[PDB]
Amino acid sequence: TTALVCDNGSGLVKAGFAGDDAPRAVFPSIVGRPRHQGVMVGMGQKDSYVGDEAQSKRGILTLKYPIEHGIITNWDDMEKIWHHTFYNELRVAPEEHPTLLTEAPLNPKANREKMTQIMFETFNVPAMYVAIQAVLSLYASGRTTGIVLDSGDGVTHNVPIYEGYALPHAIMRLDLAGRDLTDYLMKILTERGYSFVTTAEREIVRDIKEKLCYVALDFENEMATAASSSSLEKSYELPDGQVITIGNERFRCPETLFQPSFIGMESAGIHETTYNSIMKCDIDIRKDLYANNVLSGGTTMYPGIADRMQKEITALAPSTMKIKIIAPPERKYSVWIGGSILASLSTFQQMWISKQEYDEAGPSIVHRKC
Amino acid sequence: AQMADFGAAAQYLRKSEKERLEAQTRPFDIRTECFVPDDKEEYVKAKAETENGKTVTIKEDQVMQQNPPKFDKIEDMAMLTFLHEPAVLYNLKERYAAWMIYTYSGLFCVTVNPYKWLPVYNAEVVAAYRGKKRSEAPPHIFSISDNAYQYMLTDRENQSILITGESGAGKTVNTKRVIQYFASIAAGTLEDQIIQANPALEAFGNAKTVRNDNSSRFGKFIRIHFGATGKLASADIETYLLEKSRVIFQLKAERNYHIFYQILSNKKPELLDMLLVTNNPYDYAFVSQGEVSVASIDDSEELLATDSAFDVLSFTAEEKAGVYKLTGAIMHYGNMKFKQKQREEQAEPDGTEDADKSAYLMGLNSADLLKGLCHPRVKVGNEYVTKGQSVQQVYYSIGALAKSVYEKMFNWMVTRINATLETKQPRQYFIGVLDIAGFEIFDFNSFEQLCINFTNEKLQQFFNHHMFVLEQEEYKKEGIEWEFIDFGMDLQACIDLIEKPMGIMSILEEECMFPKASDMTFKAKLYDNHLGKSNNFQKPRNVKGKQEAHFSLVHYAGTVDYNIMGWLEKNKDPLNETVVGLYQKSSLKLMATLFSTKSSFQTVSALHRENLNKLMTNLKTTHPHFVRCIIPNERKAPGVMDNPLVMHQLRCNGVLEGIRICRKGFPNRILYGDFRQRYRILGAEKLLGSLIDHNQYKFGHTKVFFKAGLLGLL
Ligand SMILES: Nc1ncnc2c1ncn2[C@@H]1O[C@H](COP(=O)(O)OP(=O)(O)O)[C@@H](O)[C@H]1O
Repeated sequence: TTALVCDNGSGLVKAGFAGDDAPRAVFPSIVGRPRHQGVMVGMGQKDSYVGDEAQSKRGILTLKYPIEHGIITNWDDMEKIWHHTFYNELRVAPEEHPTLLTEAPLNPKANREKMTQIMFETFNVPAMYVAIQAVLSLYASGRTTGIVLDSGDGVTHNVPIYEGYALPHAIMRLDLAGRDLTDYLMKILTERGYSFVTTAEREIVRDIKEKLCYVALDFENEMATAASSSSLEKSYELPDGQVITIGNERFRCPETLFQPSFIGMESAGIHETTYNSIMKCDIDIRKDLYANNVLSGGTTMYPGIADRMQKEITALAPSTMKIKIIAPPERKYSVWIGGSILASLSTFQQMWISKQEYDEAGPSIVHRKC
Repeated sequence: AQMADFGAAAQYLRKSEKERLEAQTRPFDIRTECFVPDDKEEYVKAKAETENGKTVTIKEDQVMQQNPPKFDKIEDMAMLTFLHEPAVLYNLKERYAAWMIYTYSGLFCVTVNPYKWLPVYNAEVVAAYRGKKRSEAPPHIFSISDNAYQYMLTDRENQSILITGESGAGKTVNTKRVIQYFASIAAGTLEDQIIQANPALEAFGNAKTVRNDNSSRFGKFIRIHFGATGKLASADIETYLLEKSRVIFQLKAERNYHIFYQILSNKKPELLDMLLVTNNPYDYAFVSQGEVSVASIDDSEELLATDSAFDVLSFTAEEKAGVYKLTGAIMHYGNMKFKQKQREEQAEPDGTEDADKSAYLMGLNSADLLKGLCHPRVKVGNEYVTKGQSVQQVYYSIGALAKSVYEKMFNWMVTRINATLETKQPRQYFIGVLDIAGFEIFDFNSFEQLCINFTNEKLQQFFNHHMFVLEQEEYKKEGIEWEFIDFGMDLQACIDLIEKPMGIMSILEEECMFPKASDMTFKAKLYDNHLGKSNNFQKPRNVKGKQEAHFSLVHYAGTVDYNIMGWLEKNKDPLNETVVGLYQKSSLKLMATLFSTKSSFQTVSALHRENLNKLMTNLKTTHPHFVRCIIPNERKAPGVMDNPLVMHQLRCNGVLEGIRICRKGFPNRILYGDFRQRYRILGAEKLLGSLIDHNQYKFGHTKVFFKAGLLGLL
């Protein structure tokens, strides 16, 4: 029987069947509830809308993400989102499919325990398993060695792997991702006059970010160039007319990934944490880590991020190593692709957590053995 | 008495009583005539002291006591007392010397190609078998066909004919003669119609094999239909799984399907110019891996036979030139060349001449082809995104494209032929004529051989199931209480580890998906999963002087050894849906007709296994009838068979399996009167209450049953 792969993430659910080339259902991980009154008797108003149905009724709803920083902080909303994913998007019965869930490293244990308990009790899955997003990303890249930099909507993390062995002491996790860039853009756009405060307006700004923003190879002279001419200005049209034009915001928004001090964080840029994670590994494997930096997740999709990353790491590393940034053109779904590859392996069918093992051991089965 | 109506053919079908009665009284001893091994014969009579022209003294539990001369020409070895290899071997040798090329084997039908015209088939003077059973007439396959007629008419159930076919000849003539028989019984005929367009199959599904020169690399399952009352209707043929890995990869001293070389014979320059193709085979890789030509056949006459076949078929100018274009384009694929994009990991083209050829041919765009190959695209939810590609992945895509093109073209020609031979009123019943390749044991076994051996394994287990249930029925019939572990399934269910989704081919695909997987890693995983935990899985005995194997399995045809080098290249089939969409729009109308009708994982193993299971379901709903053709000698001279070749054949033909299983009888099942008369030297209750073991027999309803090794005493 086929298995389901349900890469959750903090900004986008990507579900599908193990063995496919791409996720079958990709929709926002969001739950909306109506704010306003409701006057038309008999309209049949629902209590809450999930997914991209909440994205079209966006104007009258208040949107909430049940996942903040890789951590599920609202379990009823997450239950709603899973119920939707199974019954309305995939249109299956969870009682007949093992489920492969995914999670970021270095986040609380209660997260996995509750995932397992929810699945087994209120969905009656026959078996389940909770992988790590970086390992699956490496599976999808088609290699067994490299330091993968995953950057989704909530959390950015590096996992160095060599010959199939993880170095858990060198895993570095950072908590700025797509959503903090969206917020920084909402805040930086006010100095041109545009004011987005609603959650719907936050979605609008996310679209602006995905369409107009890029990473500058050299931030300072790019800034001076934007100050001199006006060849960097582009225009965007909000969904009521009202075109807006942005200038240096285009590259000041994703620059925060390399100078997290723009949002008052103390950490180092993604280039520097990648280099530190490398230099925390054994001196014999870091030459092969230097040449297999695998990029993954949506926040690594800016134009020019691989070039800036390679320039920075090259400036940091010794002048003899070959820095190679591997950025596939479909890296936004690398975790799901790798998860399907994994769940399809024949040698994996003994790694599931059967219902009987759960009934014996409790929800603590998940991290204690698998 | 009942044979002289075959006249001049009676001498062949069943000898007169005189020579037989003088042969049933030969003076032979049970303790001075045994069988011992040999270097040239491997099995010889002898007199431990043994002499027959050569003397050796060996152990006394390896000799085979020769059969009693009471039975020394019986056409069914199911009644002998000493069932062993040389027994059956020399029995067939003798019955073939005194010319009777026909033989019954328990449930099979072993016939031998005589290399000599015989009136044993013509005229109807011999085809008078009408109404008779198999047991009473001389052992002719026409009696088998008549039994099939009777059964299909009396049960309204479809029937099946399974002949062994990898023998070069004997397959052809036997198929012809049986289909002629069926034409006669339920009467520009349908046989003419069949053999008209057969060059199609000969040119598309046949190639020079290292131990052959015209081998069917697919299964031919002819469905010859009958009326509701039993008058022949039109006949539609069905084809099945094809060794399509041959399209790209070929071993040394072999070659892929003829049609390439037939075209390449430089016979009709119109084609070689329409396809912008030269005549040197060493310039197109998908055919120039092994040998470019075999001197045992000319290609011009083959091209002309195929042209004639296209003409007799309903093909137009387009239904011929388009197929030529498809083949030419598959060949121009073979030298598509790509390089990594400078400083980065992406295939980039270098030279597009072949791309121009192919785009013009198939009715495609050169730029569209190149980019869709270099930039695959996926349907992600409700969106489209491009995928990057390494060079090897794109080469995989090219090979898969060529394979799918060839395969669907083949299937469409199959449907075309099935239509061209179909015009008839509504029918109900038919007889299945299943032609299939046989087992393979070469000096260098590879993946395709594993596939074919697994197919034959399934078919042999199927036959064993059939014979098991028929024997169980017969034992229930005479009230003979005897039960046993199912001979049909259990002894072989353990050698299909290859199908269990942890076995050989399963682990093969698992590695195909596993990154950086190597044949060494694959061997490691295999040994982890099966070494020691399986009895059938064993380490090969690589003694210097032969090519190295990597594992050894015990099939029913001995213990086979394989070499796993290059199997990832054989099994991977990541299909590129972008170029599929390109095909589904092409201007070349044949391409569109082929590919008219909320991917990256396809393995040759998967499709092969599913087609095999499909054919198995096709069979298990019917009633089978088996045939065993043998090529007696390689020098094609009549009269004498070379015993080691024929012995290896009969080993792989599986009849020895039937012998081994009937050895678990009671294969000898006699009436009361015959044994009462023949052995009265002193109703059967008193005759066998005199004396041995009392399990040697099972008395029921005037039937005595004997285990092998008992009537050598009588
Ligand atoms: N083309 C793009 N350019 C820049 N940012 C993008 C692009 N596409 C998506 N993003 C960002 O990626 C985030 C979603 O990425 P994703 O990998 O789905 O995260 P998760 O895996 O946590 O759901 C969004 O916050 C969005 O801002």
